[PDB]
Amino acid sequence: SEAQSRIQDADYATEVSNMSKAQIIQQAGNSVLAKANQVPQQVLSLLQG
Amino acid sequence: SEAQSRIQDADYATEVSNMSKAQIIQQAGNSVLAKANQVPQQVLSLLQG
Amino acid sequence: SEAQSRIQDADYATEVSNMSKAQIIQQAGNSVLAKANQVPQQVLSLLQG
Amino acid sequence: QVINTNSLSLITQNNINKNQSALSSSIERLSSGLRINSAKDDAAGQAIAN
Amino acid sequence: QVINTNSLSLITQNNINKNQSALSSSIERLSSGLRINSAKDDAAGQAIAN
Amino acid sequence: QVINTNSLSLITQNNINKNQSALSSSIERLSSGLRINSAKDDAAGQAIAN
Repeated sequence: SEAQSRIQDADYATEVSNMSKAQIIQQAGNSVLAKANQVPQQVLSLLQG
Repeated sequence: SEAQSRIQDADYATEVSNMSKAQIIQQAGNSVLAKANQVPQQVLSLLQG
Repeated sequence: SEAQSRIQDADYATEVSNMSKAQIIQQAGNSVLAKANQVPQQVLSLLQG
Repeated sequence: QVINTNSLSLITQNNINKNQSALSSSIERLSSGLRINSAKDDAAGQAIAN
Repeated sequence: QVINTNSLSLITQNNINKNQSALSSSIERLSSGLRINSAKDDAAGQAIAN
Repeated sequence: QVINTNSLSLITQNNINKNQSALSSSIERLSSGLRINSAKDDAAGQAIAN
């Protein structure tokens, strides 16, 4: 049983860190996506109309 | 028999202190892991999204 | 009578550990369910509405 | 300087998509607590565990 | 300031696994009451005790 | 760092089971007062006593 548990039973210590990893990267990329979508209207501003 | 017992039969007095020390380091590491993992989102906040 | 005891009458030493397992897994599962269902509003954050 | 024909938000979308798989896998591993949950992981580990 | 690819939590995790061995050894030592439990400890002491 | 599947409490349970046999044997020995109460012990001693 002890030997089997070494292969299954993911270490929660690294998994919580990876959870925070993925969450922060996802929301940072979401904000960067919003900022990128906020770029196009510069040509509309230059259109002066 | 008493000579044999002097090689085996770990002194409980040291082992209980080692037990408490190990538990304290374990939960201290858990708390430090949580607090350190709560750091990276400073860049997220800086991103302003 | 002892024979019948060896079939029925589950050992409590295993059952206390099984109970601890079940309770800890249930708590972790409910907490991770909350952490998972608090994710979707990132799409609302993207919309900037 | 183009109207949505060459916008750079696409690479951000792709990066978000790549990290989405990692996020889902991490949440699932937190939920189950097992390193291998399906054949997508190392199948040898699953066979040995069984 | 880097994008999460060089997080310092790794050191904390590594230290936790290092202390895990000591914790498990301590609990097992308490449970058994015998200083020697297997060949991982001083094997010469185990042979002499046998 | 895992949930009770690599639990070291199994070792404690094992040791409790090993000492349970000794405890039961001791109580039974006190109750009877004779060293050999069944053939678990030295059968030669039981035959000689008979």
